[PDB]
Amino acid sequence: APESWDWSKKGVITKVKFQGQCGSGWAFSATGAIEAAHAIATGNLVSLSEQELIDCVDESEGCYNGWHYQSFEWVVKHGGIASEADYPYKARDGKCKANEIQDKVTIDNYGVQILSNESTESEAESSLQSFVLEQPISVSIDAKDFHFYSGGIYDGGNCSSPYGINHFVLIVGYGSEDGVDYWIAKNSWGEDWGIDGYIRIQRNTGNLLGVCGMNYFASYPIIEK
Ligand SMILES: *[C@@H]1O[C@H](CO)[C@@H](O[C@@H]2O[C@H](CO)[C@@H](O)[C@H](O)[C@H]2NC(C)=O)[C@H](O[C@@H]2O[C@@H](C)[C@@H](O)[C@@H](O)[C@@H]2O)[C@H]1NC(C)=O
Repeated sequence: APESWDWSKKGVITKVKFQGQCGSGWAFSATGAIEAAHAIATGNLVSLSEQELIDCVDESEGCYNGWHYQSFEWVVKHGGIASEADYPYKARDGKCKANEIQDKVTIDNYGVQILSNESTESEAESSLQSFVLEQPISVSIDAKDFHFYSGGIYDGGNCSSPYGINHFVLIVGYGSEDGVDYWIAKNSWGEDWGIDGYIRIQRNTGNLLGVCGMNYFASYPIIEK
């Protein structure tokens, strides 16, 4: 395995998007992962629709909150996801128009990993790095400090147990700086936020659940080449 890896430099990651005043991080983390997995498997990178997920994933709650795995499940069940162009983002709840969509990007399946008190940090870090090398993954996280972030490696700051799940980000890679390891995470708050729209999250901090609970629930779309 590489000492560092960044899918955002491999031509499989779309530009950083802006979710606005809508708690749809779950949807952006999901489209971001599908966009990457699709590009990695087919060689074609195309921006996908967060709005379709917001309006159609009945198990989630649109702009209030939702889930990455429920989005992937919905995509498998409905033959694919619409493009950003064909199903524009409205930043608010809307009527599901999936039946009116012609072109769709499909996924073969999806994976999920929910940590239990039986796992160790080493195993958590190992499995996650393993998934990331195959394709970007979505993770739930407590983004309480995100509006304070401007750059550098975020170490968890004000996060503490219990970690709330109020946001999702896309882990596209990892690296290390001066002996400090970190994940490269794509956010959906515009390119002006953080490091060109991304945030470096410290890893191997010692807590099984990771920084702000990011190790807790990973989920990703699966697509064969
Ligand atoms: C943890 O919470 C602290 C209190 O809310 C954060 O500090 C506050 O950050 C604000 C935005 O940067 C700033 O306007 C406040 O003055 C400051 N509060 C105090 C009393 O310092 C803290 O943010 C980090 O630390 C502060 C001091 C600044 O350097 C921020 O830029 C840092 O992000 C939070 N910890 C984090 C976000 O890691």
